[PDB]
Amino acid sequence: MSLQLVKKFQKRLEDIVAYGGTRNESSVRAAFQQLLSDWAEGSGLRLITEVTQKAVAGNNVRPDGTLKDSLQQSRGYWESKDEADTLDDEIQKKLAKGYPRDNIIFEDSRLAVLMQNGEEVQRVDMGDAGALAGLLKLFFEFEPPQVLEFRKAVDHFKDEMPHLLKILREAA
Amino acid sequence: PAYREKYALNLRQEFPRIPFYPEFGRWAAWGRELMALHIGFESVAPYPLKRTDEPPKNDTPEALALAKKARLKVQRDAAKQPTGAVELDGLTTLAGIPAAAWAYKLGNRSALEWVLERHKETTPKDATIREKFNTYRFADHKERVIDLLARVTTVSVETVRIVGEMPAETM
Ligand SMILES: [Ca+2]
Repeated sequence: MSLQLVKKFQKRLEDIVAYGGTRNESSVRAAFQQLLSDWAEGSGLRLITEVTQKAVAGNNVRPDGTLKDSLQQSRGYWESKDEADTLDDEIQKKLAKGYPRDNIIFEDSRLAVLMQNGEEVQRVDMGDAGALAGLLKLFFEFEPPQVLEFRKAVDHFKDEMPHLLKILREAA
Repeated sequence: PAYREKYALNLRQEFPRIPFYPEFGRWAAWGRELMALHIGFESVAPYPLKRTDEPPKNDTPEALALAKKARLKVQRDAAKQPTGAVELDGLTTLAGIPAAAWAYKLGNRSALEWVLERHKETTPKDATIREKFNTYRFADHKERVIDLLARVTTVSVETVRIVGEMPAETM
């Protein structure tokens, strides 16, 4: 993942605008769609594209792609724009319509913004492989606080098993 | 009005020469009223305008932000004639402007359309000012504009009336 996959995306973005003669989002999205999809396959998640979600307002909204788990539970989202728009301006309108913000990569072909827990965690340039590979690591690993607390309780056992084994040995 | 119409091509190429109109008393009176309204437009009685307010689309922090952005547009009908309402921002909308108030045309724009235009959030052409010294948000000037639009509505309707009381012929 990381370098290998991101560098293939950089070449694919170039092949799309070269063999297609279009820098339109609807055509250039395939590059980041396949980055997010192939990274997910390795992390036990899948990027399912165009999945309609409902907002608090009741407005149905369809992000470009959602990161679904094995139990059909959304864990992250993605929206691509073209290079011919202001990413920051499209961001307020998107979230105003009722877009999710728990874990969303808003991305134009040149800049990528990760918004986690409602705040912009990182803003990288897609030209820098290592930088993008860093942001995508945080996106694919962001976990809800439920699993964050379970993981912490597993660590508690690693220092509680000795104390527990004493009782069982005393009983044996 | 008639002086402006008859000697129009003259006014366009020279300094405006003044006729010796018969009365004088009536003319200098009309001009004492006109100058009062125009100079002290910040003190004239606010015309009663009905302010109606609508809530943001959702409760997203961004909706409010996008709805506090200035629109300042004259709501017009399909005949492109003012319906007497102005969508100030996405939330506040003032209404009840008389049709006659759209006729104090100072230039190609009416007095009211001038107030609206010069209070819109326009990006500075200079880069340095756009980056560092661009701190005008209509939100901070909304209440002052609601007042000015009302005062200027009175200036407009009063001027149109005084100009209509003037004779229909030029010496
Ligand atoms: Ca899109």
